[PDB]
Amino acid sequence: MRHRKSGRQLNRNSSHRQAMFRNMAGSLVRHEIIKTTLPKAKELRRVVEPLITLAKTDSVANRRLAFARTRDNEIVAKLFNELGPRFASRAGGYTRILKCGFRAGDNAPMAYIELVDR
Amino acid sequence: AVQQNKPTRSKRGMRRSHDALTAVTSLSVDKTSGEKHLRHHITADGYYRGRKVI
Amino acid sequence: IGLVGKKVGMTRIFTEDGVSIPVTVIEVEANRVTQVKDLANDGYRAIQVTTGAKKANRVTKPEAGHFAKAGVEAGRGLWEFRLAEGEEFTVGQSISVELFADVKKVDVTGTSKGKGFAGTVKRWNFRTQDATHGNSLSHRVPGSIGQNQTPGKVFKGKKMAGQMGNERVTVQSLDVVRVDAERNLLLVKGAVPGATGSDLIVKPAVK
Amino acid sequence: SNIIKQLEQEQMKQDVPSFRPGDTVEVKVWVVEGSKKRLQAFEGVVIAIRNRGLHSAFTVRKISNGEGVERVFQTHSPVVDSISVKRRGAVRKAKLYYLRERTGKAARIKERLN
Amino acid sequence: MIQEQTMLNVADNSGARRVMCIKVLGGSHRRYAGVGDIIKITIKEAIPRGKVKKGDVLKAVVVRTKKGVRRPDGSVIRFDGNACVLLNNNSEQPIGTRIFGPVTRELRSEKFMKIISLAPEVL
RNA sequence: GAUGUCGGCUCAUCACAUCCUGGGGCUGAAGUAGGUCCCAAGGGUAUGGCUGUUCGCCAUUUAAAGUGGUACGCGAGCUGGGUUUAGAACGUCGUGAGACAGUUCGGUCCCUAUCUGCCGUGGGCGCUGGAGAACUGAGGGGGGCUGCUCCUAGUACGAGAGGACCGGAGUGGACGCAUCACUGGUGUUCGGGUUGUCAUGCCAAUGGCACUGCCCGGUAGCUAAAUGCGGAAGAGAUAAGUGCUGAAAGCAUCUAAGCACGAAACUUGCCCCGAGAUGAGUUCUCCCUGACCCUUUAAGGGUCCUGAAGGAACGUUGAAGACGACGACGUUGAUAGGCCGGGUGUGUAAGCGCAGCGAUGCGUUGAGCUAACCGGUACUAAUGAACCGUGAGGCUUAACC
RNA sequence: AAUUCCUUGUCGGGUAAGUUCCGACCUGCACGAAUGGCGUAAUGAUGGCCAGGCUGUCUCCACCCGAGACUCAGUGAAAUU
RNA sequence: CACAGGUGGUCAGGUAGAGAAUACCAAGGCGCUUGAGAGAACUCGGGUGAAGGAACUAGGCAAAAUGGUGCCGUAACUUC
RNA sequence: AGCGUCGAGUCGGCCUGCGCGGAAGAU
RNA sequence: AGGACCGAACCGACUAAUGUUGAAAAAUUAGCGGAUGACUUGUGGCUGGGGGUGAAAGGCCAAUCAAACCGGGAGAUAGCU
Ligand SMILES: [K+]
Ligand SMILES: [K+]
Ligand SMILES: [K+]
Ligand SMILES: [K+]
Ligand SMILES: [K+]
Ligand SMILES: [K+]
Ligand SMILES: [K+]
Ligand SMILES: [K+]
Ligand SMILES: [K+]
Ligand SMILES: [K+]
Ligand SMILES: [K+]
Ligand SMILES: [K+]
Ligand SMILES: [K+]
Ligand SMILES: [K+]
Ligand SMILES: [K+]
Ligand SMILES: [K+]
Ligand SMILES: [K+]
Ligand SMILES: [K+]
Ligand SMILES: [K+]
Ligand SMILES: [K+]
Ligand SMILES: [K+]
Ligand SMILES: [Mg+2]
Ligand SMILES: [Mg+2]
Ligand SMILES: [Mg+2]
Ligand SMILES: [Mg+2]
Ligand SMILES: [Mg+2]
Ligand SMILES: [Mg+2]
Ligand SMILES: [Mg+2]
Ligand SMILES: [Mg+2]
Ligand SMILES: [Mg+2]
Ligand SMILES: [Mg+2]
Ligand SMILES: [Mg+2]
Ligand SMILES: [Mg+2]
Ligand SMILES: [Mg+2]
Ligand SMILES: [Mg+2]
Ligand SMILES: [Mg+2]
Ligand SMILES: [Mg+2]
Ligand SMILES: [Mg+2]
Ligand SMILES: [Mg+2]
Ligand SMILES: [Mg+2]
Ligand SMILES: [Mg+2]
Ligand SMILES: [Mg+2]
Ligand SMILES: [Mg+2]
Ligand SMILES: [Mg+2]
Ligand SMILES: [Mg+2]
Ligand SMILES: [Mg+2]
Ligand SMILES: [Mg+2]
Ligand SMILES: [Mg+2]
Ligand SMILES: [Mg+2]
Ligand SMILES: [Mg+2]
Ligand SMILES: [Mg+2]
Ligand SMILES: [Mg+2]
Ligand SMILES: [Mg+2]
Ligand SMILES: [Mg+2]
Ligand SMILES: [Mg+2]
Ligand SMILES: [Mg+2]
Ligand SMILES: [Mg+2]
Ligand SMILES: [Mg+2]
Ligand SMILES: [Mg+2]
Ligand SMILES: [Mg+2]
Ligand SMILES: [Mg+2]
Ligand SMILES: [Mg+2]
Ligand SMILES: [Mg+2]
Ligand SMILES: [Mg+2]
Ligand SMILES: [Mg+2]
Ligand SMILES: [Mg+2]
Ligand SMILES: [Mg+2]
Ligand SMILES: [Mg+2]
Ligand SMILES: [Mg+2]
Ligand SMILES: [Mg+2]
Ligand SMILES: [Mg+2]
Ligand SMILES: [Mg+2]
Ligand SMILES: [Mg+2]
Ligand SMILES: [Mg+2]
Ligand SMILES: [Mg+2]
Ligand SMILES: [Mg+2]
Ligand SMILES: [Mg+2]
Ligand SMILES: [Mg+2]
Ligand SMILES: [Mg+2]
Ligand SMILES: [Mg+2]
Ligand SMILES: [Mg+2]
Ligand SMILES: [Mg+2]
Ligand SMILES: [Mg+2]
Ligand SMILES: [Mg+2]
Ligand SMILES: [Mg+2]
Ligand SMILES: [Mg+2]
Ligand SMILES: [Mg+2]
Ligand SMILES: [Mg+2]
Ligand SMILES: [Mg+2]
Ligand SMILES: [Mg+2]
Ligand SMILES: [Mg+2]
Ligand SMILES: [Mg+2]
Ligand SMILES: [Mg+2]
Ligand SMILES: [Mg+2]
Repeated sequence: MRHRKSGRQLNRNSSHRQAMFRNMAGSLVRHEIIKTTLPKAKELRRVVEPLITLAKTDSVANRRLAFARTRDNEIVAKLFNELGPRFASRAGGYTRILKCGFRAGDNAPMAYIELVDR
Repeated sequence: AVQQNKPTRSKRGMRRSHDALTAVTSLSVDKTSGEKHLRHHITADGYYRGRKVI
Repeated sequence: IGLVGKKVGMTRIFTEDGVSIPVTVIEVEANRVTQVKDLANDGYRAIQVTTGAKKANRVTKPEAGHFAKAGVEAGRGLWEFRLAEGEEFTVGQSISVELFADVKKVDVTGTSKGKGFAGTVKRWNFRTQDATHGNSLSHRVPGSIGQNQTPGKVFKGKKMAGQMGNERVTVQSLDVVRVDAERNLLLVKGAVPGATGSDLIVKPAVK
Repeated sequence: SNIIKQLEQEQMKQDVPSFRPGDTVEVKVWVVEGSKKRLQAFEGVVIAIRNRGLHSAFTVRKISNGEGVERVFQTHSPVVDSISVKRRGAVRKAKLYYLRERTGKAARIKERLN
Repeated sequence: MIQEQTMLNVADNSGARRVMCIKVLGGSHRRYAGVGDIIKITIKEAIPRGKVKKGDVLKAVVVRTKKGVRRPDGSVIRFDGNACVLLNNNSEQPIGTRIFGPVTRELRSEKFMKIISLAPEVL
């Protein structure tokens, strides 16, 4: 049973998932659009959108908390300097998921995830 | 555990009565480009609900 | 008859004597009689009720007409209650939780929580075999499922793994702790079947 | 949800005094011998608090005639007549289960100066 | 929550110090004795010159448990150890003249009023 | 041209020659408690010490610890202690190789399930126009155990000792179902402490790795040890048994006619499934009211027009789930994510300031952070369509209009 | 008794209860003196027995983390008959 | 077999460490030639567990536990 | 037989036809 | 000093689980023994089938051992299927 539980395991251990979503969150803040599997994209919103929320309030504390959760000062800089101010009036929903069919190699359901004002 | 008797071509076909693939019900027609696409998916030319997305 | 309510959840009532009564809170909103069945037309005596409220668009024309005949707003479903010799109601009459004001004990019927595909340990309280002492791949497995050549088959009703819960369950003779017309509340002592928010049928206790 | 809130709210004692883990509380509880109602004191260290609305509880540890005794009180129960904080303890933790493995000098809690 | 093989401390001056539960009395397949339940015990350790000897088989009433006792408001009382009071096999009256440490109000019947009376505290 | 063999474990299923509970006759049955026989298979029917043991003896329970059948039930379900391979030794026999219905130490247990069966779960078509609901209940399954205490009543009975029937109330054991409010477990998705090391330029602060590095707490969920509930009463027909009236047989006789009673067995009552119940049932509601041609003319085959109710599909999903299925929701929208507020948990972040030689302490500060929770909120994603399903539904006979 | 059939010999010890174990007895079915007798510190992945600690071995299982099992796409066996 | 096996010699960085053990790293090398989902039973490999603590079992099998350095201290018996 | 009375059968063997009890088992 | 002690490499193989159409025709995982010696290892050499070699298990002698393998007598013989 998994009654009321949140989170996908994605055939990973917990350390792998955290690392992967950290790398993928970075990738999305850099490029602003990435293509991934639909369940990875759906999960990425639960990581990314809190980072942008945190970026709305530019403090030293929040920068270190962002750096903790990304380990990339370049990504932290873009969150606080660009995305945080970009999304200031918007109340969540900083990303959108658009389905884009199926991967050639494994028939994985793919999707774009992008920042909404990109 | 293994069969004591060779199953028939009849029984083979009966089991495969459920293996038939289902066609896509219908394709959706984009607002702008007029490209047919899988519903809720972006078009081949990067339109979705009339917007150039990629 | 009974009434259809919703499982709000569980809490407690502290009494003056320092007893903590575990309660299930049942929201029993007005049950509106949609259809009265009788011996002439239907062959048996019953009322069909609805309760709650349904979106105007998700009510189908067949369902909308059934509610329209009664002169009742659409609710979230339809349920029947068999009438005794004494009883009579009319189509459109509302019945409230005050029906239970003098009722001391209730039977509560719900849909039990779904456990999915359950093994024999969980489903039937089978004993596990040895965790150690040489046991090969047979810790929670069922063991023997029959005899030998006599009878050379497994008997029907054999306890095996499969779907558990997500089924109709009655719990009988639960004490009514409180009735509250104002807030549409029936409080019953102890647990009842189903998840929070699930439909419950509450009737006066048969025993 | 909101229904249970209102059912629960009206049973909650409005005069529960403030206390923390490490504090020595005296809990006065009603004790019944047929009809004879009297208050028995239970004084010891608060070792755990469950903050949970009406379902609030706290665990008080004392050594009682050579024997350690924990009582888990239900905070809004009418059984508990009153709670007086006797001393304020200075601990780090929310739960002081480590005191179960300590006696005498080891089990002493530094007073919270405020 | 005492079962066969559970070792209990002794809350009296019978002379026993450690006793082992060898039977939970009062029903077929009965698993557990809690506070107020009579168990069959064997004495594993005794003082030199008590009223009881090591290896004696007799009864006891459980008076303190680590599992503890629930009260009607939902409260719990847990003790740091399991303890019992030795009873005569036939009579089921306490062998000792005194009771050591706290007992609970669960013992208040007609049965265990000597224990209630002799105990330094009832909870 | 192989049907694995003792004992255990797991899971059973049947018989009744009944161990307990239920009913009853006789007693060398006062009561209590026994003895013996009859009825009764509904349910129930020990844990340990020793031994490979079954068994047995022993300890301590229990209302009781039943007897058998089922390949001495069950190794394509587990075990491998016994026993019957190869090693080795003792006693014993034999000149010896070796041997023992002697002993002793050691000694590989394979199989992905095609069919039947069984437990679950779908797809198809049917049920006669199509559709959405609510049902009826043929039939099937589950359940059915029992202690102790108190009252009746120290009453009946008895010389006393002791000590009831019948009836009633409470509280347990075992078992089952549900549930998570409480008490707890878990809680690698929350918070914190800490060892070694590597890194982020360095300090400070953080992250990785070391079983989640090791630990301490703990939210939701799941859950038992937690706490609610259950076994019934009642009804019908009976078993052994007890009778009434009553002849055959002037009498007698429970039986031949007739009538009454009588048990956990039986049929119901309680719970669950259930119209594929092809004998395919019922009730309520909704929907479709065009034209035309062809010909072996018939319950026939097309063209154009039309496309309903509803369904499905797709999407966001769920306390539903292996997959199907089932439930919610799709902008006329709270379906999910986010976001906001709260709660909960952890336990006073960082930064800066202050005290100290310093570790560190204190202030700001119950701070910071906080998952699955609660209340909200259209910010993001749930799209206009398209698709399936049609166009008033056979004949006969009857009744009626 | 690595030997004793009768045999769970008998008595003592340990356990609530000990066909095993330890100590005795001698009634050695069928020990016995280099196919050595009796004893023996130390040693042993050696046989038997007991205790403390320890625990999911068990009472009686619960939850969680991973790999399969399950679904989709690609590839694609087997014994048997 | 592009197979968890087997195969002699040589070289020997940093921090911690008695160490060529072990943990984390450097130089250097690699992620192991099906992937994607889901988060049932059951199996495998692990983590934690209320109360009890060998009651399990042929047998504590397996697991749990102990675990370092210095110092104090240490019995029967003994071939010393 | 029921009982002094009341009014026609009544008593127990033999043989024999057909029945009855004796008669409990495991999907 | 030591067929001394603890413990890696190295050499072994006591226990358990897994695996048993294996990753593997003997392994993997967690534990386990020896680890200056009657130790271990590379290269080459020698012993040949009623023969070898054997700290002895009928062990080993190319995945073969109470008489190796290959070819031959050879279509042995088969009152058996
Ligand atoms: K049987
Ligand atoms: K009798
Ligand atoms: K029976
Ligand atoms: K057989
Ligand atoms: K067997
Ligand atoms: K078989
Ligand atoms: K098997
Ligand atoms: K078959
Ligand atoms: K709970
Ligand atoms: K919990
Ligand atoms: K670190
Ligand atoms: K039907
Ligand atoms: K289903
Ligand atoms: K939302
Ligand atoms: K501070
Ligand atoms: K601070
Ligand atoms: K806080
Ligand atoms: K002998
Ligand atoms: K000799
Ligand atoms: K030894
Ligand atoms: K030869
Ligand atoms: Mg959710
Ligand atoms: Mg995978
Ligand atoms: Mg890690
Ligand atoms: Mg198929
Ligand atoms: Mg479920
Ligand atoms: Mg068991
Ligand atoms: Mg095996
Ligand atoms: Mg296993
Ligand atoms: Mg058959
Ligand atoms: Mg054959
Ligand atoms: Mg009988
Ligand atoms: Mg039966
Ligand atoms: Mg029957
Ligand atoms: Mg019945
Ligand atoms: Mg026995
Ligand atoms: Mg058998
Ligand atoms: Mg049998
Ligand atoms: Mg097997
Ligand atoms: Mg078999
Ligand atoms: Mg054996
Ligand atoms: Mg031999
Ligand atoms: Mg809760
Ligand atoms: Mg807890
Ligand atoms: Mg934890
Ligand atoms: Mg650096
Ligand atoms: Mg630093
Ligand atoms: Mg690294
Ligand atoms: Mg590394
Ligand atoms: Mg850490
Ligand atoms: Mg009855
Ligand atoms: Mg008569
Ligand atoms: Mg009964
Ligand atoms: Mg918040
Ligand atoms: Mg808090
Ligand atoms: Mg921190
Ligand atoms: Mg402060
Ligand atoms: Mg919400
Ligand atoms: Mg729309
Ligand atoms: Mg013998
Ligand atoms: Mg023992
Ligand atoms: Mg003896
Ligand atoms: Mg033993
Ligand atoms: Mg001896
Ligand atoms: Mg000899
Ligand atoms: Mg001689
Ligand atoms: Mg000689
Ligand atoms: Mg490869
Ligand atoms: Mg290789
Ligand atoms: Mg090597
Ligand atoms: Mg080094
Ligand atoms: Mg290393
Ligand atoms: Mg799993
Ligand atoms: Mg563990
Ligand atoms: Mg435990
Ligand atoms: Mg804990
Ligand atoms: Mg514990
Ligand atoms: Mg212990
Ligand atoms: Mg022991
Ligand atoms: Mg044992
Ligand atoms: Mg046993
Ligand atoms: Mg072991
Ligand atoms: Mg271990
Ligand atoms: Mg006859
Ligand atoms: Mg050596
Ligand atoms: Mg070797
Ligand atoms: Mg190894
Ligand atoms: Mg050694
Ligand atoms: Mg060594
Ligand atoms: Mg030999
Ligand atoms: Mg060979
Ligand atoms: Mg030869
Ligand atoms: Mg010849
Ligand atoms: Mg030939």
